[PDB]
Amino acid sequence: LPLEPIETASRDELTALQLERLKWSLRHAYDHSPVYRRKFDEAGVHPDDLKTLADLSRFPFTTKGDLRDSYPFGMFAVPQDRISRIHASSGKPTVVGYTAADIDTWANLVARSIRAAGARRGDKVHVSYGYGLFTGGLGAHYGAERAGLTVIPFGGGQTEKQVQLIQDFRPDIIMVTPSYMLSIADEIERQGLDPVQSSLRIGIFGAEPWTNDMRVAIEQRMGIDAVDIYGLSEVMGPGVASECVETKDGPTIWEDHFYPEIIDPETGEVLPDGELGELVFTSLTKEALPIIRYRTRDLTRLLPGTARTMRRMEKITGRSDDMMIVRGVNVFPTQIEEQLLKQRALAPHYQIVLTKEGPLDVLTLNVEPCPETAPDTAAIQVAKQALAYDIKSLIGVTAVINVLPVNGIERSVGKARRVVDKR
Amino acid sequence: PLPLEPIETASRDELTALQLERLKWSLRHAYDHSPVYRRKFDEAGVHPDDLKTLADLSRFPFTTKGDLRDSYPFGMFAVPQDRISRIHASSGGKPTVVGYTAADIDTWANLVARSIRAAGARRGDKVHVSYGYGLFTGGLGAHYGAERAGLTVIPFGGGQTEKQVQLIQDFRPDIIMVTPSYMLSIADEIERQGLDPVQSSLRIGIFGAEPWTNDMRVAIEQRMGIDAVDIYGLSEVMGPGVASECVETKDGPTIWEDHFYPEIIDPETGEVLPDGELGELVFTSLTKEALPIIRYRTRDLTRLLPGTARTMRRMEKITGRSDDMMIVRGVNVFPTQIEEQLLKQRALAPHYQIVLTKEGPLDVLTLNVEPCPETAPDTAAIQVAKQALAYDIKSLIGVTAVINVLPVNGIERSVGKARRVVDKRK
Ligand SMILES: Nc1ncnc2c1ncn2[C@@H]1O[C@H](COP(=O)(O)OC(=O)Cc2ccccc2)[C@@H](O)[C@H]1O
Ligand SMILES: Nc1ncnc2c1ncn2[C@@H]1O[C@H](COP(=O)(O)OC(=O)Cc2ccccc2)[C@@H](O)[C@H]1O
Ligand SMILES: O=C(O)Cc1ccccc1
Ligand SMILES: [Mg+2]
Ligand SMILES: [Mg+2]
Ligand SMILES: [Mg+2]
Ligand SMILES: [Mg+2]
Repeated sequence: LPLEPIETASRDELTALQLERLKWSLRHAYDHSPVYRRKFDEAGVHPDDLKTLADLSRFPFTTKGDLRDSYPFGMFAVPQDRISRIHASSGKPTVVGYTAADIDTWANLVARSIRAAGARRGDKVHVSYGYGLFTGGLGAHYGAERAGLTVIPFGGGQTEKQVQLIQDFRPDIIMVTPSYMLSIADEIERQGLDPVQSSLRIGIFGAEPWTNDMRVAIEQRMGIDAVDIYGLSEVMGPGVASECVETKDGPTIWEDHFYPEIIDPETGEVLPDGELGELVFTSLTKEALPIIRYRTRDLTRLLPGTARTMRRMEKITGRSDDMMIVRGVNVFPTQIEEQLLKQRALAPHYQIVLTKEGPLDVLTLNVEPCPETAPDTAAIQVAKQALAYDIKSLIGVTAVINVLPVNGIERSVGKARRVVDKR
Repeated sequence: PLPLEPIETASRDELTALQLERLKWSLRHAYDHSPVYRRKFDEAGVHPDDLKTLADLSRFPFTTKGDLRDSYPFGMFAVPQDRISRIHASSGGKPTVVGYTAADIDTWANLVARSIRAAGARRGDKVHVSYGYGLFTGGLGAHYGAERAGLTVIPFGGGQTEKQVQLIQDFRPDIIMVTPSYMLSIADEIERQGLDPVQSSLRIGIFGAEPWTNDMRVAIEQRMGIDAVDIYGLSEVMGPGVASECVETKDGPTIWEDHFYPEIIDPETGEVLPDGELGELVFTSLTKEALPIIRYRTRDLTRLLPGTARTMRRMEKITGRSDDMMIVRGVNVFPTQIEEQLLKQRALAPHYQIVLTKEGPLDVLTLNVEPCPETAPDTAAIQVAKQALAYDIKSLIGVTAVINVLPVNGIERSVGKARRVVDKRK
């Protein structure tokens, strides 16, 4: 229940903290990571050139290629014997590491994120994020444990068994991807139960893009508060930022630990708060793998603090990676998702399939009926036309709507694979 | 190196005293706070107060898996739900559910750390954890222990074997923590892609979760150029790290009896046996809060042996357990008995599975095996192998076995516990 002092501090208290910590972090990286010594020298800046927070623009960016070029351990700023934990993003994987203090800090931040989501003394947390080299499972695990809660460490897959245990154990909180949540909801219904009636009070969903419409759908279907938790393995894992449940106004960034920037992704210039651009993070307390101006490839804007003094990120729907170019039109999967979720006759499952027929791109949107609407041809043909129209007019691409049998699309077990490009 | 805890080689006299005080506490905690032990002790006519010495333990009733099953999901917990930090559960009736306070979790991490040190771990070691992460106790058990020991934890878990071998190459782990059956598949994949297993960074393997012969041990040790040690546990008592082998002696898991007090009973009468005599191994938790367990019958068969590298006693490597013991034409046989004969054949792989059928009055035991890749095309070598193997099984175990040589990779590979026996009779 109880907040940390730092969570209610003046913008000036925070600002002083960030400066002290950024000074430390830049110096630590320059002194102890051979990659940052080189990158800084080769960019012509010294850690001493930071006198204020604005000075951060002087320092070079880090990107995934920096890690890939120093695989496996080349970027670590402590000796291998102080590395307590390795994690790896399967997409050679990109490898990250943590001292025992880093693991402690990560636990504290995920515990903070779980409090922010409205957790209470006595709550059980059903963890469905993948356990392994992925950051999700073990991040949520240690965070729920640190928060003093009852942890049920299920991980991914075995969906019928997960539903069995949600009934039997009665967890209050589930920590799982939005796309897997929808499959879990399905299976509940299949087992002839009312998901609304489950014990779950709270979902903490993340690891992939999910629209606010997707949130409201899940909240309706499940009878829960559904909050948005963000981060990426290079920066720490889950718990870089997380939504306050009392405001649900985008994830609040824990910028006592992670200093955010928004840049023009073409030029590299820093933009004032409010402006759309690429999200960039600098770690302020990380030991094993300090990261300096890491380019997330996520597009969003910074916004003033509400439920906290710290700022929020606008929800992420667009990341550069999985943008599609179709007949010379730019489209994110979430743009398609928003149109799909307008059709109450269709499932919230889909895959986009990209093919070439002649010179012209074809976008095919694979979808399903709801089980109860499957036989209702009128309902489905309305959905199919409307969806087709909405994509044309709101997105500007012509989509072939392909209505499969129920269970025809392959269900996510973690991060959903929205797009199969075979062009 | 890594340092002993003082308790590990402190006098037996000191050990006995602290086991007594802890056992008096454990019995009282269970009786006062667990609805199940309140009922059990009352219905046996015993009170915690009745324990004056360690020998009085035989006065108290047994616990079995049935007791946990009947109290699913939480009926056996001895603290309020809000003090349960962790739930674990079986994957294979309904699952049996166990629980832990934060202190239980701490002690578990310390015990697995102790086991990892006993395996010869060094400052700077990386630990590759291939035990399954989730409701199973293995992965998160090993994980927390290796973390607590101050080592570099690589939390892979099970499956993705080709990627696991990639990262043993890339990361150069020093210790691997995995089931012996899966280890074998990992080594196969090393050879396949196409490296010299003996040339790995791996120095130590800490293998458990399932029965495996000392023959298997020497096989893996020779193949991988490692030390292989035996780590034991069961989720009802704690998880991995109830007992673990010292690398300097490799003489059976040393039981951590400062935390888990072992007995050996005659499984038929429940009579307590003297140390050295074979029987069923029974545990009583000494410091557990959430799920105190009193005289838990493990169904594992073994004997207690005097401590060597530690003050604490050892179990003999587990000779057998009731769960996958076969009765074949009147003869009781454990899968490991078959494993021991299989491992004599160098032309055959170390993978196997037993399938039982009926033909008229006869139990038919078919032992599915594979050739080595190298010897696969050597039909004469395979024939000599089938023949010697079938003979060894008849002459040494007294059973008639059909040896069924499958193609390479024809037996489905374990990523955790191998399913040794497929019983298709009725
Ligand atoms: N809440 C979110 N909204 C949108 N995208 C997200 C969100 N959270 C993660 N992503 C995307 O996935 C990346 C990183 O994937 P990566 O595997 O490195 O890290 C883990 O997904 C860490 C995580 C696990 C569980 C919950 C939250 C976060 C990030 O840069 C975003 O593009
Ligand atoms: N070293 C071993 N030798 C023989 N059998 C073992 C060994 N270790 C576990 N077993 C068997 O498997 C059970 C329990 O399975 P359960 O799932 O409850 O717990 C985990 O197997 C705990 C474990 C995980 C990882 C390593 C070691 C131990 C026990 O009663 C034995 O019959
Ligand atoms: O490998 C990844 O980065 C993606 C992932 C998501 C969920 C579970 C495991 C892996
Ligand atoms: Mg409800
Ligand atoms: Mg719909
Ligand atoms: Mg070697
Ligand atoms: Mg052989």
